[PDB]
Order: sequence, then structure tokens, then C-alpha cells
Amino acid sequence: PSMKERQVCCGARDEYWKCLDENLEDASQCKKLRSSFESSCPQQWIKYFDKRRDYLKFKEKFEA
Amino acid sequence: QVCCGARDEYWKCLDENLEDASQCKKLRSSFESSCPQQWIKYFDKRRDYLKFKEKF
Amino acid sequence: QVCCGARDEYWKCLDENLEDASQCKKLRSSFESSCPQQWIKYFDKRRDYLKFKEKFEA
Amino acid sequence: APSMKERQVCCGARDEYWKCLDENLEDASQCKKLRSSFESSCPQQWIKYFDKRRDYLKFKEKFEA
Repeated sequence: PSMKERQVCCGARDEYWKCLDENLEDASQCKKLRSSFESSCPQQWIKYFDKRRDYLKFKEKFEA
Repeated sequence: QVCCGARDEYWKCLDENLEDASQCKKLRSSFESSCPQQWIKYFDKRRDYLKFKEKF
Repeated sequence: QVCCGARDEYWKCLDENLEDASQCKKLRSSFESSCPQQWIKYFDKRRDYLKFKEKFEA
Repeated sequence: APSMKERQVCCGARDEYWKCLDENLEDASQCKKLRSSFESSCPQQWIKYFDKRRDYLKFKEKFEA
């Protein structure tokens, strides 16, 4: 998986996660960005980032 | 692998395999994985030119 | 190793220390080592804008 | 530990220097300008590495030919 593929995957993840921050984890507002994210990233990266997002957002509330 | 490190090892394989890219697919991956695509485009043009100049 | 991994670890440190860059100088080095300078400049503008937007509303 | 940009600039400076040496069959004198640009562009331990790497590669070529 090339450096350009990583750049493009990260960019698509940045935009997707940004949307989620501006709509309190509401997938329905970020449908096209989620689609680009899946199109832009290897299957095992998508799983990594989805699980990381859960951990981080739940750790916040456990701490809150 | 530093970008120019992975590039130099790819170029070494090309040398040792008479410029036949088919023999160097593994090292082509590490190169692509180590270097921005803009740099790879530059590096491919420098190599193509310099190897051609060599034979000339 | 991956440019965005090193960026995210640097940004995680900035969060944890009240956006205080002086604490996170180690991971700033690894960020600079992992990412081309053109990407760093963009990422630094993105962070400045987003962190500022955080306050401007909250 | 040098940044990615520092490694890139070191590599470019090294490339142009090694190119010059190839065009003058290792004659240092005709590349002194590029030599200087290589030393300023590269950390001390990188200069050492690429100098010893150059020697090994050139002498390995002669040994085999």
C-alpha cells in the first residue's frame, strides 16, 4: 500500500471524522464522506479507524 | 526505509536484473510505500534519462 | 511511521497538555520525520483553524 | 533525527554530487562546489555513511570486473 494511497486514505478519514464531530456521531449526515472513506482505504484500515473512533469517544464519556 | 534508501535498493535491483522491472516488483512496492508519488515521477524520469544516457 | 499516525500522536499530546507545544517536542520531531514539509504546513493550518473553531462556538 | 524535508534535501545534494563523480570517473577536484553543497545539506553521520557507501560500491565494481 503506497504512500499516495495512505495520503488519500488519511484525507478521506479526516473529512469523514470532521463531519462526525460537527453532527455528534450521526452517520446519516456523513453518507457521501463515509462512502469516499470506504472507497479510499484498505478494508483493515477502515476496521482500525472505526474501532479507534469508538474507543476515543467512549473514553471521553467514561472520563467526563 | 528512508525514501532515497528504498529508491536506491529498487535501482540496485534494476541494475542487477538488466533494467527488467518484472524482476523488482517487491522492491518497487517498498519504493512506492516510502516515497510521495510526485518524487517517484521525478525519480522515474531521472533514472530513464540517466540509464539511456549510459547506453548512448 | 505512517505520516498521519505520527501527526495524530503529536495532536493527541497537544490535547493532553492544554494545547501546550513545549511538552510535545519529542512527538513533533517524529511528526516532522514522518511527513513531507508541504503536508506539515497544511496540517498545522488545519489544527490552528479547528482548535480555534472549538473555542469560537464552545 | 533529521525531518523528512532534511533527508529529501540531503538526498538531492548527494544525487547531484554522485552524478558529477560519475561524469569525471571519481575525480573529486571537478565537483568541489557540489561536494560543499552535499556537506551543508547532510548531517555529519549521513556524509560519513554515503562516503563509505560510495567507496564500497566503486571498489566492489572494480573487484568484480
